[PDB]
Amino acid sequence: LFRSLVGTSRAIQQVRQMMQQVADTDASVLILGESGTGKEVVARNLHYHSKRREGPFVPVNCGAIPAELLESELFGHEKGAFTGAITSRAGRFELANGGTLFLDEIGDMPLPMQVKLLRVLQERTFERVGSNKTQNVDVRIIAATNKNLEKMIEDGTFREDLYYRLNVFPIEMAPLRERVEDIALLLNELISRMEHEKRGSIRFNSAAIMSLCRHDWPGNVRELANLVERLAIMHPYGVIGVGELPKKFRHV
Ligand SMILES: Nc1ncnc2c1ncn2[C@@H]1O[C@H](COP(=O)(O)OP(=O)(O)OP(O)(O)=S)[C@@H](O)[C@H]1O
Ligand SMILES: [Mg+2]
Repeated sequence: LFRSLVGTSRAIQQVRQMMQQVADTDASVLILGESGTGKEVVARNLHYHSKRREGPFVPVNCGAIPAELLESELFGHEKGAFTGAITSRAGRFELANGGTLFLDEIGDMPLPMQVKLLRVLQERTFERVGSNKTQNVDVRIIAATNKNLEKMIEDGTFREDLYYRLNVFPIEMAPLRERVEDIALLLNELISRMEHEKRGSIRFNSAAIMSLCRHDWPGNVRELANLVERLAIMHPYGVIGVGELPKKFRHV
């Protein structure tokens, strides 16, 4: 379903309270933060605590999709619309109807698609590729990004009108290095996940934890999770001390 946002930091306690406020509303939510800072966790929780909780949760990875197939991927197509179209699609939007659409890295959505997304947010309608059957769509938008959208507006790479439409309820995720007090609790959570799934077990002694609390965590919680996995393989059911950490994680 959805996992919980572990932590005792002021910043994370804020996020939970903001989540509870906006969740069972239909406001568009924009979640900002570095890679691996729990942005999808926040999005999934928002959904399953929402009026749409029994509806579908439909991700769109704005980075991945090739722009040639992008409009098609998001809005579907009747067959004939272009080449090779001999089986048809409802787009990610139609698939999300009565549910939540999670736009992962909205900063990577190309300008022409930003315009079409604004239409959905405004007119709540859309066109399948090559069609004129203006179908209506009933989705809640949650978007996430690690980019500086306001700068992109200035650069002309992101639309101001879309921005103000999407950024009704922003939620900022603090990077791990700004919430180091949470690292021990995160470890406990990550190790407990690992045990539940028969994938191993470790624990960290206080020396190791101190050193981890001084790490920069450019990959944030996903990097933290990666280190836990690796240490469980190298030292199964072992205790991790400063010496068992890789050199880049030692800070003494
Ligand atoms: N506060 C948290 N409590 C528990 N698990 C967390 C927390 N923050 C992140 N995680 C976990 O850390 C991993 C990465 O979190 P995600 O939500 O996928 O990150 P993200 O911000 O969406 O980064 P990207 O854009 O997908 S790289 C997942 O396995 C999450 O379950
Ligand atoms: Mg993600």
